[PDB]
Amino acid sequence: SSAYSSRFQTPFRRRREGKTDYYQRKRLVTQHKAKYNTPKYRLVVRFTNKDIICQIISSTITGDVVLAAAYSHELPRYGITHGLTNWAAAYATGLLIARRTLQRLGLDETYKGVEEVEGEYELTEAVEDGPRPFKVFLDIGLQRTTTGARVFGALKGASDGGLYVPHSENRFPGWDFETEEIDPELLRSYIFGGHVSQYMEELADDDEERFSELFKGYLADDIDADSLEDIYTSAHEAIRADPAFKPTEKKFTKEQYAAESKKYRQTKLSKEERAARVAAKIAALAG
Amino acid sequence: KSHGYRSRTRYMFQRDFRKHGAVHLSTYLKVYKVGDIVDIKANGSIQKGMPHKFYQGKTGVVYNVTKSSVGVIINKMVGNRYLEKRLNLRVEHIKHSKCRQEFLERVKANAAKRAEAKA
Amino acid sequence: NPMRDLKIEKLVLNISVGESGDRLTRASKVLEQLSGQTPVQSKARYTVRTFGIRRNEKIAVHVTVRGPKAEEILERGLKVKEYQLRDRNFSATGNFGFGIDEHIDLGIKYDPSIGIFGMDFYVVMNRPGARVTRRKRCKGTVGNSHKTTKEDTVSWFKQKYDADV
Amino acid sequence: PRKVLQLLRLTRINSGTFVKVTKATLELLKLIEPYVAYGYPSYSTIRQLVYKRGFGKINKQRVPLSDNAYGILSIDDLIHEIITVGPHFKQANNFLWPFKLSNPSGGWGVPRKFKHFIQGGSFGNREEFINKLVKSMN
RNA sequence: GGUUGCGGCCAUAUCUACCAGAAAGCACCGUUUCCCGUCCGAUCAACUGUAGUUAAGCUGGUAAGAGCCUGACCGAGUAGUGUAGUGGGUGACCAUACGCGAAACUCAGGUGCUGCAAUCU
RNA sequence: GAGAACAGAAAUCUCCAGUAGAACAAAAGGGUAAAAGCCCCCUUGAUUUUGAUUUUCAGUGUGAAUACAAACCAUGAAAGU
RNA sequence: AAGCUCGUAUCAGUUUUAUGAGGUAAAGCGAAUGAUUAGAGGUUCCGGGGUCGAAAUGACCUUGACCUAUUCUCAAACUUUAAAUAUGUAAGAAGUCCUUGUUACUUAAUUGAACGUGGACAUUUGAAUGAAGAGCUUUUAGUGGGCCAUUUUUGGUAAGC
Repeated sequence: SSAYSSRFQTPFRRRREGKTDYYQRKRLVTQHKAKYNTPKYRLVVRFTNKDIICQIISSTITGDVVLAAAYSHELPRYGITHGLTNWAAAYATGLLIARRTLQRLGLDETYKGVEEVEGEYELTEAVEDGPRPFKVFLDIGLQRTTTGARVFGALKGASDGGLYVPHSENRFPGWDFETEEIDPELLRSYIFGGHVSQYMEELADDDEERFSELFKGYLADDIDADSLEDIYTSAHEAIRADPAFKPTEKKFTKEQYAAESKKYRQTKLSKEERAARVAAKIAALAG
Repeated sequence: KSHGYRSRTRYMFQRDFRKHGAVHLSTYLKVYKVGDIVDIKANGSIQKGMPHKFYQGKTGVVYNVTKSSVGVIINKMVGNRYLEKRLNLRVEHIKHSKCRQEFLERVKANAAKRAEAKA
Repeated sequence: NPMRDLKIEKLVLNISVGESGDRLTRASKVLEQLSGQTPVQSKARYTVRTFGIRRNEKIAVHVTVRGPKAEEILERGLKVKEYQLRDRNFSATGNFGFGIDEHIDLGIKYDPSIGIFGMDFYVVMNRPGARVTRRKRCKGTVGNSHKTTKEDTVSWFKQKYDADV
Repeated sequence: PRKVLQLLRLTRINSGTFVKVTKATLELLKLIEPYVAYGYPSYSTIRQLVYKRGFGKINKQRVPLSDNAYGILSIDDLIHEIITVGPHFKQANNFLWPFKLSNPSGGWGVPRKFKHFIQGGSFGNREEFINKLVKSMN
């Protein structure tokens, strides 16, 4: 509905799509970056629409690598089946994804060293550290930096026990004005949370039998199922202490196996799966 | 007509063709080496990693690595006598080289012991 | 198909004063209270004859709403203009949009409804596709869906039942 | 092209060395072609051009002087190398202050010389007809 | 097969117009009680767990088509240039010797696409 | 391509769908697009001490500028800067 | 000029292989920019000529006014593309390869960094070619008005300018 021509003069990247190969990457992966050296980084959780990804990656190489994992796409099995993306599964997949979940290094520089996960979980500052690694720096992603909100909460819940991300008071969920602080609020949401209080609301529906395994639902006034299913589960790498893997699953490696006919279309999605593999695809039928 | 510090540079310190902006974040990774031979090559994006003119095109060897982005140095030398001057350039402007015969140092030595047993 | 489509963007309401106060200081109020939302003034990037010899500042109000107050736009659609807008006759596309002229009048004056006088008779069309490429993060070109308003965004100001066809 | 001559080592008018047909040789040769005269030795021309004016940093007595070889000895061996170069060979040619050959002797080389190749003259690389313009000299 | 952070070249890197899309994954999409945010405006921002959708987005295929290719053949051993002459011509210029040696033009096969780590049906 | 009442070539106002043609005080050139441009938020690094560097093919002091060290701050959630 | 210090160390107005740097010659405007030819096609808009024409005349109309696929020729202070000449480096080799040891450095460190011990092989199987060694220290003359040519160019009708 217009033109083209000698439009011979672009282009841009694969972050024509949205990756901030912007001062973004090249300023987390730099410095640290030289002054030394030859290693350093420094991990970031960026949330999907359903699952909450906390891949604890660290820079370099052909292409940046994965110190370990995280991601609460299944903080369910581990004890927390409803509430995916509840801004305490930021606390959760916080410690629980990476942080303590991180890692071998990791659990090792921890589970005895560092650790303090949270040694709390009440509640306030810092919550920093004092020895030492894997000193992972935050690197949100793109998401906007709104005082109190998922991201900058995977932080505050993660390093509430573990890493040295360097997370500062200010934006941590709740508390401001006019000054600090503010102690209680965090203690709250952190402790999944304040959707209990929001589960006050009386009128039409909500969940289901997940509003029957809920409802109480910790209420009462919130201390029976909310901050309990939490408290307990909400202690997952500390209490509940597991891999970050955790149950690797690998049941993944099981589910293929599962595709359900036929080929495919593109067909290479058939065969693909079909066991792990079967024909060509990512082999002799793609990149 | 005047003699300012970027003078004549209009095309030397040029840019690109289409790669007309933003450091290849590779050209930014990579680690120096208090000894490895670097090859200057200025790039207007930056600007300490602009190498004041003459030292353009000239290849030398890293003597400093203040690796905090601060590239290294090297020197080279110049005309009448060669008085070797050193210049502290920046990490975004320099590049590796063709000391790539150490590949044939290897080839040599190794193939030469395999030559010992061979002989 | 035919799975999803049709909705009313926003009600871009705008008067074009041409002074400071206590004049614009009004088109505000008026707007504001026909609005419920507040009043985003308008700049004044620069100068010439008919006054308005000012730097980008003070000379109109923008306040424009949407969504639930949908009908709140056609809340004088049919009404104000007897449900008849730029009609006849070629390609059934009769100036996709609707004429206007300034508005206002009110130090005393009485509420509305119509009244407030002629006004910004548009906030209209331009075909379709998707939903949020006006997004943020991983942005994008809408799909290849629908007709340049016209053969589409006309047959949905034609089922508010009124004149233009 | 001066320093070239200097390093292909021939500092005299009607003088002349011998140099192996290797591209670091050849290349050089050409950078000079204008002003020298790439013959391309014959056998006899080597013999005579050896034995005759050709010899030593000082003259000739076989295995005698010619056995600061020590690869091998014999004026006829300096030849037996030089005129089929290769092997330790041409560190041999490091030896012979070279020439101090005669000015044309018999013939001159047609008309104008000091510019040429084909087209007549000099200044160029005969072969074959590389000897004769040497043949008359030593 | 997708999805996450990626390297790359980043037109050797997109357009543009049509299609088609199982499985999963992201998306669109529900919703304002809190944190938080509107030059107005829950669009954006962010904030909470499934009513409805593949329609877009995305992915890949079609055009051969617009882009750059990548290669080679005429184009081209030219155009230009390193050296040489006591070469040619009023002159302008030009030719010949050895040496380097293009670009545009067109003919073809590509199409943007490789591939890193971790996931995942 | 849309809606115009002092606007109506437009001076100025609000909607929508694509060549970097704009903007970076000032000359010209370089550069620069989630920016290096524009709107907001918060500061005073335009800081102390040195030294080394670079800039006449540079051995001369100067001005300017580059990377460090040690402090002391800003700002960001950060890595950074 | 005076001399040191020691004898293939390594030296070069030089080519050769590997690897960089160049935007001027050329080339280029149915490519950027900025110039300029020429008509074509608008199922195109603002006006000077006409028409059923003649005061919101719909509708076609003739010159300009911007597209759109074309045409013509250009650039010190324009351009994708881009030479030749000249211009950086590197070379066989004190070099790799192996073992570990030092703390102010930063990595979480069996992290490296920088340095050093013990250990295998060098005369070395593309570089060529040349050496009347090579290096080094002092000192103190004259000189600073230059002029020719070939090519490449600036001004200027030109110049034994």
